[PDB]
Amino acid sequence: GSAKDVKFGADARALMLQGVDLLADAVAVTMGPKGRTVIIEQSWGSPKVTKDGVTVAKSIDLKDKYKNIGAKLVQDVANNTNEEAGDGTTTATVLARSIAKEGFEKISKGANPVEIRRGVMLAVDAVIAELKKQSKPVTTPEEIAQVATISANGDKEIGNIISDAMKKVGRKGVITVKDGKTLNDELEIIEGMKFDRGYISPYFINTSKGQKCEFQDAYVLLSEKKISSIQSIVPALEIANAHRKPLVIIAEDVDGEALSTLVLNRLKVGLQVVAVKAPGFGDNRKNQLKDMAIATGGAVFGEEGLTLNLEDVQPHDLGKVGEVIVTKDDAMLLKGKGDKAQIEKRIQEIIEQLDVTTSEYEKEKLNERLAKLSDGVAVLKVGGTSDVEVNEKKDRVTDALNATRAAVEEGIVLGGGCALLRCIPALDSLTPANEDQKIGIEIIKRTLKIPAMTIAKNAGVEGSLIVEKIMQSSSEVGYDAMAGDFVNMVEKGIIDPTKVVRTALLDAAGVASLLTTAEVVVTEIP
Amino acid sequence: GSAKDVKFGADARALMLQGVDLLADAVAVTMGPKGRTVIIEQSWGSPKVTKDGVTVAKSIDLKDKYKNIGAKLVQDVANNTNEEAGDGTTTATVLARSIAKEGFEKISKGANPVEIRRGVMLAVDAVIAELKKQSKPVTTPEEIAQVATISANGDKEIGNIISDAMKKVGRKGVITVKDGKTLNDELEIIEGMKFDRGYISPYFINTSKGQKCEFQDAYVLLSEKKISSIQSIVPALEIANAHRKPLVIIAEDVDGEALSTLVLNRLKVGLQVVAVKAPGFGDNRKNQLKDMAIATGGAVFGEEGLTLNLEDVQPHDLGKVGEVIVTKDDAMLLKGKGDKAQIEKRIQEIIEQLDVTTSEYEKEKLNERLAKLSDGVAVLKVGGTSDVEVNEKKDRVTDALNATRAAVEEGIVLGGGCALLRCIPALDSLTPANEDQKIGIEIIKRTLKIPAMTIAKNAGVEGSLIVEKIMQSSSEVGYDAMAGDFVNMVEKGIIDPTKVVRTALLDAAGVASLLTTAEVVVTEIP
Amino acid sequence: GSAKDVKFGADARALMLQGVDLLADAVAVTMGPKGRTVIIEQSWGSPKVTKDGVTVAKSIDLKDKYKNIGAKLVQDVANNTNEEAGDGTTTATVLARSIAKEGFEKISKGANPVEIRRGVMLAVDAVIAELKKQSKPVTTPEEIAQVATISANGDKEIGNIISDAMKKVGRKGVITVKDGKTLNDELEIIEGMKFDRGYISPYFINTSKGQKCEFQDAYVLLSEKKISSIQSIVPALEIANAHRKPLVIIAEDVDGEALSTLVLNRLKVGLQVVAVKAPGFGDNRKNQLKDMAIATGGAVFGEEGLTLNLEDVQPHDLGKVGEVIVTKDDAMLLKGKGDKAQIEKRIQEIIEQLDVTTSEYEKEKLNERLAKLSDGVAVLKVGGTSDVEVNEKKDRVTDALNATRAAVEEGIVLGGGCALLRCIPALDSLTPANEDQKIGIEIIKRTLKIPAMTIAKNAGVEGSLIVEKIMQSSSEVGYDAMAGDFVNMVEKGIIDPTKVVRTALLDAAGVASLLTTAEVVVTEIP
Ligand SMILES: Nc1ncnc2c1ncn2[C@@H]1O[C@H](COP(=O)(O)OP(=O)(O)O)[C@@H](O)[C@H]1O
Ligand SMILES: Nc1ncnc2c1ncn2[C@@H]1O[C@H](COP(=O)(O)OP(=O)(O)O)[C@@H](O)[C@H]1O
Ligand SMILES: Nc1ncnc2c1ncn2[C@@H]1O[C@H](COP(=O)(O)OP(=O)(O)O)[C@@H](O)[C@H]1O
Ligand SMILES: [Mg+2]
Ligand SMILES: [Mg+2]
Ligand SMILES: [Mg+2]
Repeated sequence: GSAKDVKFGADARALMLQGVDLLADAVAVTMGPKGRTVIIEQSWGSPKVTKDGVTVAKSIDLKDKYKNIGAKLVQDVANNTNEEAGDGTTTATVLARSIAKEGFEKISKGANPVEIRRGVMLAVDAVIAELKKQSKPVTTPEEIAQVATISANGDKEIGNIISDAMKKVGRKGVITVKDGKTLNDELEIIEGMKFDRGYISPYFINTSKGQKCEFQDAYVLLSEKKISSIQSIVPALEIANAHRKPLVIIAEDVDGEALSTLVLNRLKVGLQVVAVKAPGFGDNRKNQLKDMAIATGGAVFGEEGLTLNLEDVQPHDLGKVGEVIVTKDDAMLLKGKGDKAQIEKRIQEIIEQLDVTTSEYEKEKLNERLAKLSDGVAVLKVGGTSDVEVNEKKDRVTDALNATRAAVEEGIVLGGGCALLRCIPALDSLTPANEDQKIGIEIIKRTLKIPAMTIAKNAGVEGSLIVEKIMQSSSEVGYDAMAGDFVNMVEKGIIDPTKVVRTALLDAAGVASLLTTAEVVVTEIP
Repeated sequence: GSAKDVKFGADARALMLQGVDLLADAVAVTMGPKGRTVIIEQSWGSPKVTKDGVTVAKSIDLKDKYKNIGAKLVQDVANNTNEEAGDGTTTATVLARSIAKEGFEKISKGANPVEIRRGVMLAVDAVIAELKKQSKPVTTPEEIAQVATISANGDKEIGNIISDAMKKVGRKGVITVKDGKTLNDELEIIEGMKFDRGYISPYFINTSKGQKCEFQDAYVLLSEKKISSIQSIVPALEIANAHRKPLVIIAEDVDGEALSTLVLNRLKVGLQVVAVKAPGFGDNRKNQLKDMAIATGGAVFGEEGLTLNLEDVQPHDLGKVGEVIVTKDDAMLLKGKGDKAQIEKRIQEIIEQLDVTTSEYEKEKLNERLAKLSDGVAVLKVGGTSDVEVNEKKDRVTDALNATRAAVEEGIVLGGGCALLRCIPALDSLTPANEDQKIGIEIIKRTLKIPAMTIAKNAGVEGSLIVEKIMQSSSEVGYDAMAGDFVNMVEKGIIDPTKVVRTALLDAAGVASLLTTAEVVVTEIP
Repeated sequence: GSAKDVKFGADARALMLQGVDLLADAVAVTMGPKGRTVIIEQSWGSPKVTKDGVTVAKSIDLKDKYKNIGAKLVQDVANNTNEEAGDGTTTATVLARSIAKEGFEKISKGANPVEIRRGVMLAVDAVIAELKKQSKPVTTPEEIAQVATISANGDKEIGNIISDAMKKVGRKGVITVKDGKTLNDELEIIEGMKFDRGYISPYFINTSKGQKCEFQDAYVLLSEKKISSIQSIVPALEIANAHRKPLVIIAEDVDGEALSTLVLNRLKVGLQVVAVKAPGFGDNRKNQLKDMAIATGGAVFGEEGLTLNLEDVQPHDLGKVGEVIVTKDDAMLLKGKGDKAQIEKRIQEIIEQLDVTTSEYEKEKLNERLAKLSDGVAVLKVGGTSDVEVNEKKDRVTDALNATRAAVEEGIVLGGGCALLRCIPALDSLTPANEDQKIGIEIIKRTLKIPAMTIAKNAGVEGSLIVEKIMQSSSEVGYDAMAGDFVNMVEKGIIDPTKVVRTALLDAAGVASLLTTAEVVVTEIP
């Protein structure tokens, strides 16, 4: 209904590129360990002085509609990189601006956007392949500490606490980060579990910050079979309502009818309940549900042998947990105080079954169940002096933990933009179909130098000469910005996960192609 | 009572054509499988990046009143093409603009708009005749999948689910699409019925999105005869009100008084009851109501042998259904739970009557009742992560259903704009009355290369040479845009319903004539 | 969401420097004993005539965003100097402007900001080393009076009261400053204690002026162990809310659970409670809690001998104090009227144990234990003629207290600006790495005479010749400005703590580097 202003072709692409140029100029100065300083004017108090690319990026909002939406496009892409891999906002932004500007200048000469995009994406796939083949896995906790410290903007405390948590629980363990009311960060191992199923309907989310649902002292309903009837879930809801506690139900599949009833009941004020799918696809589902029932304390409803009907639900027949955190893909049941003697008996039964037989596939499940029932949940409470400080530190710790998980899962590569510099040689092997694909290959190859050049420039040195030396030098040493010398990157501690570099290059190429190939831009009149 | 600005003749037609030019220029870049990108500025969040022409068209609102109303004219015509055949908004828009601009240029030279319109519609009707001539009837489910997948803008999931639904239920079966709470689309066959009658009065509509009326757990009053007395419908409404369920009545004809009473009680807060014309007119009217009474459950009021008066209405004699969704022309009664033993007995009676005699006109009715009581209603539940996403997905799959129906109702025809490229030869057999009808026929034959040229242009190639090759080549191969090569069109699966092309050409010609012949344009003073 | 203006490099640093120049010019005139006069327009009464630089600084807000944020940066840095040392807002401001202007003029010639900052930091470190090298401690109450009078801008009465309070209590004793209704400042010694542990959660703060929590007639709960259960803190809270009196609890560590419960109880209107950590690291903690229990009157809950479970708390079993002041690192319990006979018995026991054996590390602790109970809190009640001039005078007395504590903590140096003048020979021994670090050394050595020059200029004389005479003169005399002659600076009275000079130089150098090395400045559009 609102009157629009419509711009076509390069007329709109130029303005969008101006917006992305302002964004990338603002966020480029903050890149590296020697990142420059940005002062953001606060409308209520003292100005905010930061060297963080995420804050600088989320800070700017342009007045021009076209510039603002180009900046918003690149900015949301960088946010996606940050939220997916824990790092890469500034790198994705500088790569995106490089690719977009080079593509715009090549297209304005009269080239084909589609062929250039094809060449750019073939180059990107080659680079990602080489960067994956050059990755190395983490083998020692010191590498975990290095990765966490780099991902936390050089914060040694965050790296140390994350490495300690991964030492206590495991590299593939369960670590969570909540707020703390004290003045120093504290590491706590508490009893809890986490399994690879998320909420069926995204309508129970209590918290909009991280697409989570947080509950305190929530009842656990277990039903290994489908809900028999409405008169079988209604008594459980009545019991939960009368017992002043929320409900967390886990079953096979609650999609069509009971899910609709729960969603419509969610609209009621004061009614809280979530649904999660059962963890496994066979005997693992049954034994994991038995483990959860033992750890929570209660009874299992719907068993083939016991034939316990959901209609005859009792307060003592449901599980109990302290804190519930359910996400889109994973669900966390925290502080489940069940029968300790029963938990010990179940542990004894599991360890007795461990030394019975091995099949190379079910023994992995048995070891996993032992780990879930034995290894606690690492909680990293974040302390500070005010709400803003605890929030910012919580975000930094969460992002560092995400980047550490990414390093564990895939591996690590040389930091400081050196990983993308060792990916240049493989662009010689590939051959383009036409001249525009070769133009895209050139665009990408003059782009992998941008992160290292930016980091060196922020260090104060003339980054062109440094990257020339880096390319001339061997494949194990690179340029350090803290010390200002070419050092062996791998053991100096300057390493980042393969995932962040992959995601940054992919996101940058995607948004740059979108910026250089968008034909019509529709904006509301100012 | 508000001051108007009035413009006359070409002075207003020029401005309206400027508006339609901006609309068609913005929506023309998103045409084909290779369609360019429109960045639509959202006022509250990130910009909306889309390649879908219906969204681009919905986005555009001009500031100039005359340009805006020209854009709105072509926009609503394209919307009617969409809502009538589920596909053809961008083609209708580009042909609209082509014909309108060509006729405007031929009329500014001093031609007669009436003679040009006559020639244009002569040409259009010839093209529609040849396009009916070249249609082919779908004969295999893979063609249904191809049609659904094209009509869904290349979504393979929509094509696959629609083909599975039309394999489970049938090509001319009952398929409905409803929202869903889960994260994936699930196909479900649910017991229901649908007949070819719609609500009598368009005042009971609960849903404004689609001229529909949705109910849950509704009563079904049946009276094969007419309502004898008002004291014969007041007790039924009293029972409905006291039994907390919305009545749904089906009589012969309710127009004069009972319908007026129902409409005046509709304005009461919380009163819900709809009337539906009796389904049949002969013996089918006599037996389909028995079928519905057996399905829902209860008794039939007004029989010629049972004399069951409507005054003695009882809660055990009315029908029951789960969902009632009635449209202007058709009505669906979903989840009618009745005596399954009675339904089995009715099916046994029908299959016994099947092998009794054959009349070549009543066997069809027998098999139709067999299918209505046997083939369940396919419901395609649509799930996602946000109300806007589930609404977009619902609209896309609904349009794909409409286009598949349009394909299985009249046939298919070569896609990619080649359908309108093999209708050009027909324009040489006709002969105009005067020179201006020849002018209009030239306009139309020039307009018939515009869809193929637009698709090729969006693919990155020079569409004129491609359409020259298509007209020089044989009558079975056309130009692909995903693979960028001349390929036999029918085998790969580039086919669209002949109805969408027919409707697009008719709609485009109508709005173009209305734009090049309107003489006075009255607009509110800004 | 707010649109921003983003400025880069010198095109922003220049405007920020203009802001800091306006701020420093306005606050520089008020520097010294002979400080000039500033009239500040009061928008409700008569203008405010002041010679005090903190009011002038806090009085200045520029209309331009970039200038205002440069001014605000230097303002907050000067405020930090004033709030962590009690004196040095104007000296820090003038040094900061000097360093920033000189760095800006050297960088605009083409220098490297990183290297200039490195030279500046090495120069500042050398200067601070020599400042620590030339500091002398306080040896008589006369010097306490001198430093208090200088830190109160010449007020002989503030110096006198602070010196008398330090004579009565001690140079390392508890002195506090509250408001009062009389017309003349009065000194009172009252019973109370203070220990080096502050609050655990910064959410109980009733006072927002000085991050304090102020209570009147508050109950004291003691527990030298972890809270047994919620079923033992609930009765405590019930007792506290039944006897119409707040609670002050001291424990071992209340961070995770009970702290969260006290914070959520802090969110209800009518509930007040604070928590403090245990005072000691061993036997000192136990005996200090014993002393506090005797001084407050009641019982100790949680001993290994008495085993007084926290589930049997009674009103006679809790301690009582008059006024409670809790800060971030310190806690004060004031007017705790316990059993005077029990306090005398405790004092007799302590003085009897003070003659058994000494160990050179626990006799000190015994002295401290006796002093906590024996030395009374010195409260300096401030009063006058209205509400605003009691806040003003209380701020002045508090800042003078802070500077006297800084003097009795590290030492004193030659006032007037000669302290920074005697540190000039330091900068002749250090050697720079390159020419830009020599530029930084020159900047700092030229900056080291700005305060003396400013004080002399405000006196009425050409300060360049005065500082030349001071540098040519012996290392014990310097220019007086209340007399106008070069006098022996040490026995005349003109001395300031080394901590104010050190903090001012650090703060000036830090904000000046920030100002001359900030690359991007983001402000909202006006
Ligand atoms: N000591 C160091 N020397 C060189 N490069 C470093 C050093 N520490 C971190 N880096 C590099 O800094 C880059 C990330 O920093 P920054 O740009 O602030 O964050 P982001 O990952 O959001 O872009 C990484 O590429 C990393 O390799
Ligand atoms: N692979 C393909 N090659 C060539 N044309 C295609 C292909 N897929 C779809 N098309 C054509 O695209 C046209 C429809 O696309 P589009 O313009 O987005 O929708 P609309 O039907 O609303 O105009 C149809 O004419 C169809 O024939
Ligand atoms: N009689 C005096 N002669 C010379 N200098 C003095 C005298 N009294 C105070 N000063 C100097 O004045 C300076 C502090 O005054 P002022 O600038 O008003 O406060 P601030 O410490 O906030 O800058 C100190 O450096 C001190 O040495
Ligand atoms: Mg980072
Ligand atoms: Mg389509
Ligand atoms: Mg002072």
